[PDB]
Amino acid sequence: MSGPERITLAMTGASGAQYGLRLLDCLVQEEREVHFLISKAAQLVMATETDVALPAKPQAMQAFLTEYCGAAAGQIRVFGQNDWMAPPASGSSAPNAMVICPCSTGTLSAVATGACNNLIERAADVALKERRPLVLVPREAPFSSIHLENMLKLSNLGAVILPAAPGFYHQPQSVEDLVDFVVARILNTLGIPQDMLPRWGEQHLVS
Amino acid sequence: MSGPERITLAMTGASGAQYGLRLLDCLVQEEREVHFLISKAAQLVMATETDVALPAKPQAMQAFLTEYCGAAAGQIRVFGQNDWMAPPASGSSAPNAMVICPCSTGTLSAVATGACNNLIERAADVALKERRPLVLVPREAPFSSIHLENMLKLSNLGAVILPAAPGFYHQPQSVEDLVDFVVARILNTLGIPQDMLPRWGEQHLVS
Amino acid sequence: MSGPERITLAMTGASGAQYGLRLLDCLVQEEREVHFLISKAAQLVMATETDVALPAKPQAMQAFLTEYCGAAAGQIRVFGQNDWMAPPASGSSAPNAMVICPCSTGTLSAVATGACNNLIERAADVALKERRPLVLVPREAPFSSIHLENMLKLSNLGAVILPAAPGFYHQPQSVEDLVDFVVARILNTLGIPQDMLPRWGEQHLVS
Amino acid sequence: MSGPERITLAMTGASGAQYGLRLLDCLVQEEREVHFLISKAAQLVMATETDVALPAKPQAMQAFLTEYCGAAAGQIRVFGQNDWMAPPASGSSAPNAMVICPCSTGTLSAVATGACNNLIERAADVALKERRPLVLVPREAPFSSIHLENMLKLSNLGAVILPAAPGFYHQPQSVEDLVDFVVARILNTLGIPQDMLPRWGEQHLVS
Amino acid sequence: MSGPERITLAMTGASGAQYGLRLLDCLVQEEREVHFLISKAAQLVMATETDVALPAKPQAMQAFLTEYCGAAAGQIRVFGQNDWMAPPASGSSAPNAMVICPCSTGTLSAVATGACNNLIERAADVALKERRPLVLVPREAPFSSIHLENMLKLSNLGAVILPAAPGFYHQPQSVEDLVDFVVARILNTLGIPQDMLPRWGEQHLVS
Amino acid sequence: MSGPERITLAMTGASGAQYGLRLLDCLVQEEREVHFLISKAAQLVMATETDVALPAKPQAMQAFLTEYCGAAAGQIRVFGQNDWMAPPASGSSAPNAMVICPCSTGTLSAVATGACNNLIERAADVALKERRPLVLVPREAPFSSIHLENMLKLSNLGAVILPAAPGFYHQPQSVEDLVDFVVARILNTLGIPQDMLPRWGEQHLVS
Amino acid sequence: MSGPERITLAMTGASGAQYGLRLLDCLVQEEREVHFLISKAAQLVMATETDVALPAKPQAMQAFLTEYCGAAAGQIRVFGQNDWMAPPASGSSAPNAMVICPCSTGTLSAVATGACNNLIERAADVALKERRPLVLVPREAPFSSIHLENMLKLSNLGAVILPAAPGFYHQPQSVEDLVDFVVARILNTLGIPQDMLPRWGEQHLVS
Amino acid sequence: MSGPERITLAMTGASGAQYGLRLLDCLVQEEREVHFLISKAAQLVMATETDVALPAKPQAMQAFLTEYCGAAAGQIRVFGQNDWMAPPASGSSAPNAMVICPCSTGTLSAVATGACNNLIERAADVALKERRPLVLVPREAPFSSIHLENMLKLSNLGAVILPAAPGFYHQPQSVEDLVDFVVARILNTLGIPQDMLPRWGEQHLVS
Ligand SMILES: Cc1cc2c3c(c1C)C(C)(C)CC=[N+]3c1c([nH]c(=O)[nH]c1=O)N2C[C@H](O)[C@H](O)[C@H](O)COP(=O)(O)O
Ligand SMILES: Cc1cc2c3c(c1C)C(C)(C)CC=[N+]3c1c([nH]c(=O)[nH]c1=O)N2C[C@H](O)[C@H](O)[C@H](O)COP(=O)(O)O
Ligand SMILES: Cc1cc2c3c(c1C)C(C)(C)CC=[N+]3c1c([nH]c(=O)[nH]c1=O)N2C[C@H](O)[C@H](O)[C@H](O)COP(=O)(O)O
Ligand SMILES: Cc1cc2c3c(c1C)C(C)(C)CC=[N+]3c1c([nH]c(=O)[nH]c1=O)N2C[C@H](O)[C@H](O)[C@H](O)COP(=O)(O)O
Ligand SMILES: Cc1cc2c3c(c1C)C(C)(C)CC=[N+]3c1c([nH]c(=O)[nH]c1=O)N2C[C@H](O)[C@H](O)[C@H](O)COP(=O)(O)O
Ligand SMILES: Cc1cc2c3c(c1C)C(C)(C)CC=[N+]3c1c([nH]c(=O)[nH]c1=O)N2C[C@H](O)[C@H](O)[C@H](O)COP(=O)(O)O
Ligand SMILES: Cc1cc2c3c(c1C)C(C)(C)CC=[N+]3c1c([nH]c(=O)[nH]c1=O)N2C[C@H](O)[C@H](O)[C@H](O)COP(=O)(O)O
Ligand SMILES: Cc1cc2c3c(c1C)C(C)(C)CC=[N+]3c1c([nH]c(=O)[nH]c1=O)N2C[C@H](O)[C@H](O)[C@H](O)COP(=O)(O)O
Repeated sequence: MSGPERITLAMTGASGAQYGLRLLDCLVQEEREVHFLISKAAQLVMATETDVALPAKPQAMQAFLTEYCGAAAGQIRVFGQNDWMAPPASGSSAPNAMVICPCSTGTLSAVATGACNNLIERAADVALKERRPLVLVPREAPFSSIHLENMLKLSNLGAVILPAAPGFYHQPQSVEDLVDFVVARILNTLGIPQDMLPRWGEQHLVS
Repeated sequence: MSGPERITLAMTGASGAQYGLRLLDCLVQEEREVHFLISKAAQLVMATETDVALPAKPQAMQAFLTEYCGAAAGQIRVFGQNDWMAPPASGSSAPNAMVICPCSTGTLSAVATGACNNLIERAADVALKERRPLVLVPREAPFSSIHLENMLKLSNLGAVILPAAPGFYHQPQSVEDLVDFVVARILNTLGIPQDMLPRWGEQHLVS
Repeated sequence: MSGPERITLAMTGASGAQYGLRLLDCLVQEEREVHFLISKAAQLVMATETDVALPAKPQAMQAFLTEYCGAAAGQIRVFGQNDWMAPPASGSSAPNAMVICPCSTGTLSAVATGACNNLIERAADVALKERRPLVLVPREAPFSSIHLENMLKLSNLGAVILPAAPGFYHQPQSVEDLVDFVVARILNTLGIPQDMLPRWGEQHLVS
Repeated sequence: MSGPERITLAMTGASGAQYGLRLLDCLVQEEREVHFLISKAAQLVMATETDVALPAKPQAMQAFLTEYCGAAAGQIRVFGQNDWMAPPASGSSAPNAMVICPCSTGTLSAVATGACNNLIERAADVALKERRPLVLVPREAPFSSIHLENMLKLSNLGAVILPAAPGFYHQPQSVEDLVDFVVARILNTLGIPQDMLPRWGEQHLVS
Repeated sequence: MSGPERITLAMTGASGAQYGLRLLDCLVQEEREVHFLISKAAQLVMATETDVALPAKPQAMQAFLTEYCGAAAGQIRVFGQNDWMAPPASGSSAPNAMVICPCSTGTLSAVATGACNNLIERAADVALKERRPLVLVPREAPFSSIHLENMLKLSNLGAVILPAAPGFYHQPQSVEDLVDFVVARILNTLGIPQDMLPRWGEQHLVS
Repeated sequence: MSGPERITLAMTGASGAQYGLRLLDCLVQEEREVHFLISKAAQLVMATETDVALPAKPQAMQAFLTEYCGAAAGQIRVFGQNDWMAPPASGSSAPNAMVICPCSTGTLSAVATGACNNLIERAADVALKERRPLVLVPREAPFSSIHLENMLKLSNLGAVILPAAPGFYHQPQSVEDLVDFVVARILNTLGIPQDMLPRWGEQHLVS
Repeated sequence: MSGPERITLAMTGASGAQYGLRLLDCLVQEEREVHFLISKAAQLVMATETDVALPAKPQAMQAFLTEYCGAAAGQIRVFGQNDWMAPPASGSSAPNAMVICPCSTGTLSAVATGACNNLIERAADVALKERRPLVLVPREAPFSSIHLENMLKLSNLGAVILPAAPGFYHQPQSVEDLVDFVVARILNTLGIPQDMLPRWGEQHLVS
Repeated sequence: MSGPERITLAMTGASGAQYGLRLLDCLVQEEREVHFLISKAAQLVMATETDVALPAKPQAMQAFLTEYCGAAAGQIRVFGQNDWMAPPASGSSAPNAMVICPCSTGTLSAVATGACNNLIERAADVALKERRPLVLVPREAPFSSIHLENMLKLSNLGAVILPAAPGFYHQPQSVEDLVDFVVARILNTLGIPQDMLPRWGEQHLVS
């Protein structure tokens, strides 16, 4: 397989719950192991803007998502926001790529300043210190200078700042096709196969 | 009327031609005068990703768009990329708000460094020096540190960096509803009435 | 009316509860709509240093303050610290000016770094990104370099840093007159009429 | 004795003459020697906002203040604004702590940039170069970014930026009690005994 | 006595609970008064990596530690994480030196940015603003650039960054001897007598 | 094999000779080729704080260490401090990972500023310019701001700053177990198998 | 006694050997213990510009200087440039103030960047990390921007930059009186009694 | 002639009046035209530390100095501190080199920030803007970070920062020989012949 075997997927409280669910689905279909993390604000967002009835506590959540995605047993592990015994909490853990999608402006700030106030924030802190991949998917508009300075600092340290800014150049016919654009971008960044977004110009030889 | 009477609307070569067309339509419906500017790369984008057959040269383009939008005569003025005699070229012009939507990473850079290589770039330069409103709508992903540093510098000087990052919290049913989200945000930033995106929490009194 | 119709007034855990109460009273007397926010530490401060018995929960608090100020029904809206459905949480809300008075060093930091950990902090973050007025009233002494760097960054972005530093040049006779000095300054900054602090030198024509 | 035997107390032209007079009184009561310096603008402030009739020239001023405070002969030395032969002008002088209270934004600037235009400004310059204590008590509101950058630079070099921002948590009953709060803070910073502001939590053992 | 009479000792959630316990023991043996603070994550660390059964709540914790160390009554005061009435919360408190040992990357960040979210973080903020001693003992590896920038900013402001990096040059025979090395370093920094680590080269006169 | 086939291991004059010896032993056991470099101060440290009688000159040193570690012939190459003909001196050499363990504050400085005064310093300079892995293991306490600024600059350029700060969370029973903690961290950073430090939380599925 | 009991006095290769000799003499007369360090370039300077025939090696040098100054036995300790076992090499040593007089531009640079290439440079590095006094006495003219940036960085960290720039305001009659001016300044900075330079304005009471 | 025909020589209020007088004498002996400027504080310094009885007003001062130096008529022009009609006030003047000797910390600051408060300060401002030579001769000790940052900024812009720091390597026998060292350095910097300080190593061919 190309790309990482294990991905820490954190969802935080920005608009765009559909991006996180769709990415979790694609990762499951590519037979990757997923350590799933979700913030209390992200649970509110998912309730407000989708019809997914996600259980509150980690054990019921893991059952639910395993079903929702057609996953194998043990494929999705769910960890709570203060579970410091979970792999993402420590750099001595086995190597994982991490994606925060969506990434709230609050979580962006926490990762930029090193706040480490919960498992999501600490797991990003660990990714940076161990130089493991870290992809942040913000959804906000306008971006203030506070937002931008946080993104610049993280990008300069090697995090990939991938905003939820879909392109329109693959004939999108629905909301799902825009969601897939961004998910494909994330998958390309991780080095994981995807077939939702073609390789640009791959058949063009000259002109 | 609340908001500016005249808006310079520049389209540049990022994905998202639909955002620029829809904004031009809303501005026409709110009876504003629009100075329309379009880059050569943006004409290619519009050809690639829409079915709008926009004429190449300014006089035919102005006729075309006046028709496309149901505009009054003289309501849309179109200026070419080297027309230094057009109002946006000089700070001695009458006051306009300016929006670059979509805003390519190339145009972002040119405005940040002050390159002024064509009328779009000079008009932004003039907006900044006269402290008139300037809203930039980038569409790119990932954003590199070069992109981010250009956005931060412009935001620190008072430009509004409004990425084409639609939210999902008003029950979007189509691509058009995501386009409208971003257009509504732009209109709110200019202070121009819109009824596509409700005012958040306006009916919530307590809890 | 001159000045904003709606003001988000946040109280946070610095000394100076009287400044926040007096400002809320003046805003009510000028017929403005107030979105009132209060932190858990600020509730402790108000208990420690005043005799106002403010109810704990938002609905009882709103009744209490409506009475305390002689307000009209609906004039004061109170929102809890995690009520992400309230208007100040989103930039899609209708435009409000925001004042944080008093502003703790913790809240100053959170706004400077973009932490957005509760509604007060997120509402400031939204004010900055939408370029709506934001006035911060710190009360601390000494100010360390951490405090000062947070204030400088926010002032450079356009926040008004208005410390609770009353002047003595209008013959103050009581603690209430010093409180009124600072409140008048805040009201002048918002553009809202006040008659507690005269206009300096308004009758002086020459010398 | 704890704290310095000699204090250079400079008064400059910000509101808050009462803070400077009260501090001079407390220092005299603690049997310290005071080198008293006062700017021409501060003399105007004292005339405008108090009823103290301070003589203009140094010899008469020294007599006046010696009386006003109940000081011993020689306890208060007064030096004029161009008296380069006075101890505070040179780093070869005996060690003194310096307090500028109130500290105008002009004097803040002069000390930050090293202007040394009069004895007050040079004495601060000497304090910094000899690493002797320097406490600045500004009274201004709002603080601009110019003010804040001057304060940050001085704080980073080890000056104590102590704004005239009294707290309300010791049951203040009058203007005099707010003045005493700030004076007590200054005295605590110098390490000089005071009994106006109790030691916080000194009797609290647990909870 | 040389060194401070009162030390605020805060334990936070990094590996190295033994360093904090041993320092508390040495401070008790040198007859100092200790204000003991402990974070919720540090309680988890102590449970995971030692056999000390520390009670959860402050009153039982104070009894426990008084016993564990052979302390006098009142010698160890324990304060909870939201006890804003305890001495370390305010700069008006009596002077204490503060040591955070171990110091988590989260607590490092909070002190660097001024977050003040709990008593530990506020007490450090107060130490810096009052220019009282502040010693931070991080335990992490690798240190990222976020960690390092937080440490540099605090060191530039006068905090002592003392990582839990024991030396091997005093013939260490056990884990306890490495723990004692770091504790001795902390005690030397505070100016408090210790006899675990000899004075280097004290008997060497020439060569 | 996972990880690099060749490692340049440099020892410099900080406390912690045991870390460098143990790492050299683990690298030999994993069948890697090691280019061993040692400074004159590090030879003094090893004499002072261990019982290893390391020969002075490179040929005798190579024989000695080959024996000490059970290495194959040619597995350990030793190069002197001015041997500019050795592979690590030039970027045209075959690719190696480099570890400086322990890393003195002097060697840290030299690498940060680019001094290149001996083979160790030049080999690090070459690692950075060719973007090959570079891991620095400092042992010092306190770290001054000079130390920290040197570490930050190198970390920002992609060096891994891994201080000799062992954790206590794998039940350490001896000095050797603390040494192994840090060595395991270094091996994890290089991507080389180790079984001294388990993978955190690897068996934890939920909670 | 006021001031430190032990002073590390380092001489380095700038013009002004007489300043270093005279300071060593005054320190001996004030009964302080001196750890004397001298660079190879400073030995050349002393040969070139004085008639002091200083022995080359430390044991003979210590005898020589003990005689030259009228010191007690053991009062002057001399350490060679690579004697890492001497007290100044380690922060675990007993506390000393350090003066580098004269301070070459090379030694200034080494201390600023943390090079630690010999005992003088390491002893300064240790002074900074332990926050012990460090006074640098450069003699160079012009100062380039490289010199100035090195001095600024060290001054910002708390080193005292005291150039060999004598004043003329105490009626100097000879070269010795100019040398004494600078030596007195150094002694004042250390807090050690001296009677060569009077206290400025000490008898001036008013004007 | 080598070097400039006209030199603006400004004296300001630092110790070292003898340097300025001696330079004026050497410039007269080399037949240069001198525009002489002197501050009010420098007149006080000259009264305090020399026996030169310099007349107060410019016309009498010019007569006096013409005599003191053996100058030709018109060779020394003296201009008062507010004489904006004198050549140094404007960049349209004929080209002159400027030397401020001695240069007070106040004048250093004024030139660094561009204050231009009197003819000396404006003449330096003009030198910098026209890129004419500007040499500043400070006399202060210690130099604070404020001093150093002012010197660094001016040196980075091309001013020569030449402190009054004489060397001892040309067998100085008196105060006059130290004064001549610095004057020779200034003359070398201007490119004007001098024979007080030999050319170093001019007769050394090898070793
Ligand atoms: C609950 C809530 C919070 C929104 C939010 C919404 C809700 C329902 C929406 C969907 C109705 C409107 C859009 N919101 C966004 C948002 N923050 C942000 O960066 N982008 C957003 O798009 N916020 C704020 C965000 O959740 C917070 O500031 C939380 O403190 C973040 O905490 P977290 O990082 O731990 O998830
Ligand atoms: C023509 C072309 C150019 C794209 C582009 C596309 C096409 C059709 C798409 C739609 C197929 C794929 C997306 N593209 C984007 C893009 N630049 C950018 O910032 N965001 C984009 O989304 N570029 C590049 C951009 O047009 C250039 O770098 C031009 O030089 C910009 O010139 P302009 O600012 O004057 O318009
Ligand atoms: C409860 C409490 C907290 C004080 C405080 C007091 C109390 C009663 C006083 C009145 C007795 C003494 C003064 N205090 C101030 C203070 N922080 C600050 O910036 N200025 C203050 O004047 N603090 C600290 C502050 O409340 C905190 O650090 C909280 O974490 C801030 O949380 P908040 O921003 O959410 O309100
Ligand atoms: C005379 C005068 C000047 C005030 C002033 C007042 C008066 C009476 C008051 C009391 C009526 C209103 C408040 N004022 C303040 C003030 N500057 C400042 O930083 N804070 C102030 O509170 N200023 C300005 C200040 O005095 C100047 O800018 C002087 O140039 C400062 O010179 P100084 O530093 O040498 O004293
Ligand atoms: C509970 C827990 C948290 C560890 C931790 C461990 C556990 C048991 C160990 C011992 C098993 C592994 C090492 N850990 C460290 C750590 N943070 C850190 O900076 N260094 C550490 O050595 N963390 C994270 C840290 O506790 C957090 O990010 C908390 O949010 C910090 O909160 P605090 O500052 O309020 O204590
Ligand atoms: C010889 C010697 C030098 C120690 C030292 C010791 C000795 C025996 C010890 C073990 C007794 C005490 C601790 N020391 C350390 C140290 N430098 C440092 O960064 N950390 C240290 O732990 N130093 C200083 C260091 O060796 C120097 O400054 C050398 O110039 C570094 O040269 P190098 O980088 O080429 O090895
Ligand atoms: C030997 C030598 C070196 C002089 C020197 C002289 C000699 C005799 C003089 C006395 C004839 C002329 C003046 N010199 C000075 C000088 N460096 C400097 O900063 N200021 C000086 O005044 N240098 C250079 C300085 O010694 C070096 O650059 C050494 O490398 C410094 O090494 P050190 O810091 O270890 O002493
Ligand atoms: C009058 C006076 C002022 C001294 C001074 C002296 C006197 C007699 C001495 C000779 C007795 C002691 C040394 N002093 C120096 C000094 N400033 C400085 O940078 N270096 C000095 O060496 N000062 C201060 C300096 O003159 C001022 O701060 C003036 O405001 C500077 O104004 P100027 O730049 O316009 O000359």
